[PDB]
Amino acid sequence: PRSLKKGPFIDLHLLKKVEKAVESGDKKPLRTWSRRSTIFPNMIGLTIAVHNGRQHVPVFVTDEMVGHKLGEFAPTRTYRGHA
Amino acid sequence: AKQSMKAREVKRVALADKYFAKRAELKAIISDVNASDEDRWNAVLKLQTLPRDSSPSRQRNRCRQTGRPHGFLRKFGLSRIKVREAAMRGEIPGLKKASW
Amino acid sequence: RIRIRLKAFDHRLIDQATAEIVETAKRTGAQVRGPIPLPTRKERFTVLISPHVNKDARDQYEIRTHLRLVDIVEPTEKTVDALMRLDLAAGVDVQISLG
Amino acid sequence: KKRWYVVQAFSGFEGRVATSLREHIKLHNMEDLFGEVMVPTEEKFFPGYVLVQMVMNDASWHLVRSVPRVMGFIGGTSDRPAPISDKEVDAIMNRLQQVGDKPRPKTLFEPGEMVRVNDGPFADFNGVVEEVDYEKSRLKVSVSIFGRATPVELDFSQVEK
Amino acid sequence: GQKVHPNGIRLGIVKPWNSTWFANTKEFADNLDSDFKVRQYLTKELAKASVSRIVIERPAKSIRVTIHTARPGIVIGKKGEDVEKLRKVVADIAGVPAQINIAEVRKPELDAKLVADSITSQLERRVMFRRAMKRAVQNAMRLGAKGIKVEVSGRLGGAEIARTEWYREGRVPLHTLRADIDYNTSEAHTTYGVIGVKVWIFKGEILG
RNA sequence: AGGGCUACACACGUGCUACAAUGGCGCAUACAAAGAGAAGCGACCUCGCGAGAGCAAGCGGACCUCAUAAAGUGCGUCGUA
RNA sequence: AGAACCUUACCUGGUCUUGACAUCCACGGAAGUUUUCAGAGAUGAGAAUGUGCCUUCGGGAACCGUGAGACAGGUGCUGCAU
Repeated sequence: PRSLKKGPFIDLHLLKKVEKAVESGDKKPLRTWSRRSTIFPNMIGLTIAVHNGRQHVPVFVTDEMVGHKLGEFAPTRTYRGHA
Repeated sequence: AKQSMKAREVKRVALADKYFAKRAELKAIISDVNASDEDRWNAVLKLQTLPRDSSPSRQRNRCRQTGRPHGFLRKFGLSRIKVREAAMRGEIPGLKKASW
Repeated sequence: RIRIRLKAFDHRLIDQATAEIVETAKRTGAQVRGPIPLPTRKERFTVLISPHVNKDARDQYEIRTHLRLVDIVEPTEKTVDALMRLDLAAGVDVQISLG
Repeated sequence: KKRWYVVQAFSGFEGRVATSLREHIKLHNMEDLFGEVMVPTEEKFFPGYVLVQMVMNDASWHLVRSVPRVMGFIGGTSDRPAPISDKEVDAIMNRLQQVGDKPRPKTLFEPGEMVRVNDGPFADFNGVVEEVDYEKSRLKVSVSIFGRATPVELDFSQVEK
Repeated sequence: GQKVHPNGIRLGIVKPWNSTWFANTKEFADNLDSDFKVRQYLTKELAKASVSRIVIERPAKSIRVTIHTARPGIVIGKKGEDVEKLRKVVADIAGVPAQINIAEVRKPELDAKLVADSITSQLERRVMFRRAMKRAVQNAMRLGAKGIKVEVSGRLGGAEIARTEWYREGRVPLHTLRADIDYNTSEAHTTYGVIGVKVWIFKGEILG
């Protein structure tokens, strides 16, 4: 993980978007590519459609998701089974 | 390698040359334990803002004649293949086949 | 004292240079220390000689950088200045250092 | 409002003139008529003129000229002597007595490209120094030798700014 | 790729280097690059002039070029007119003061590189490769080569199936290190493709 | 710009580390060679259990730094799990 | 003789089309230097400085800008043309 002294990582644009959403009080999904962005307390409640390489997959943020990153909840590979 | 790749490399180099003083300063600021948190944050953000090609860890050492990324040597600035040729021709001073 | 560090790839050339330097020193000044041979740097290189693939196929080159340490114990007015005129063989990096 | 004025002292006793001036102020307690006192003295520019933040009454004028080793003000006339500017003295303020050279962990003489070597073979010689190894106490002064510009590892004490 | 390069194996003994300078790890690559540039330029320029060997030698932040050529007259042109011109461009290429010297090559039939070049030229102007090869060999022999070999390879007579053919005359010892074996190569960019020409010229053995 | 070349029912190639007592662990202690180093190698000292951090000399280097060689040797311990 | 980015040649989107890389004219501007908002970024829009080597003044060489084409570019195929 990232160093504690450096703080958490979130993409600036993403953060801005989140802030805007908060200000509004809207619940329309924000399509995002920043899979590397950490989830924040203020992001709780928002749906945020994270890119998985191919498509944006909706992620309703929860109290448990905070420390994690957005890419953790948007699996890229699509394996069903060998038979 | 392609011409395009070479061009890109050159551009990267140029960028590095340009932005060195600022980038270095930013890095220093980020490091400096005896400094404000907000300032540090700003520095971190500032760095992000700067172009990516400005980083020296972006540019790949290619052969100065052919632009071949792999098999490179630093002393000569040439890929192995070209280096050998040079050696054979007498074009690299002092260099001869070694046995021991 | 003037320490002089001769560096070159060709050993014969270096030797020639050293002798010349000594000569230059000895006529003008007095008590030249002497041409002391330091260790040679044998900077080796391995490379794959195939264009594509054959890894056991290799050429191992090297560059033998030779060192000659000449020292001058008494720098006079005539001697030190003389260096400028006496031209030595090419491909010999000299490095004079007073004190 | 206190404006600046120029005082001439015996050049060389300038720090002692500045100290005696501050002491005459705190003797004759016209403390509301003097702001500062710039009197430099290197181990020194300007080593001859003392800048004084002041106002102009004839009492304070007699005070500054009754300070010992002071010739007088420098102005258009001696009736009403002349102020100059704040920027003029401003430059001096920065290097009034600040740690200039001397106590340095490396550079003992300004590098740039103007130095002379004498504590060695280079008898009465000078050269241009591009790079320098202060950490290891070394100089790359390129003295005109062998019809070119070959440098020579010299000692800081061996060379002279 | 069986054989060792004949020049390359002998650089320590009987053959000398072309680029002849010292430099530390800092400036070495740059120097090499410069050499490559200048040489390239020279080749481009003095193609019509028969040029064998460019020898670069840089002491004291100043580049000394030495052009070995069969006909100096075409490289020099009028009294220091062409040489001078060359010099400034060389300097520019380097970024230092330039000095061009021009060595006159006695017996261009015995210089291997020159011969190769000639052969290539012949090939380009659509002669019988074999006849050219013969000429090359014969001439050298006449001139007093202890031996000569020449080899040409690929698309010979515009044939679909490429092959190599080679003519030797006299003795050309390659395993013998003390043998002065002037080796060099060239490439004929013909209508059917490239035709590579190698030539070995054995001047004689050195005793030391 | 982001992702992939790092995927994973499986098969093969080349290696490393093991399965221990000719060994493991602990404490002490001896003997190399050959190399690299300036957008570099970085002592000493201070702090950190440690990776390292801070300060910062010496050094384009038979000088300074990387840099304590390890197996070994002595003493202790574990006792075939 | 070293794939996090780069490398990279592949995929997904977002973009460009004489072009990232050269040469050539035409003619608009000294190059460049600093900074601003939007954008994932590529890019798409702003504020400050300069006019150097020479002219019976139809202008020039470096370095940006635009359009025309001549061309550039290709790690595209054939190693069974070399």
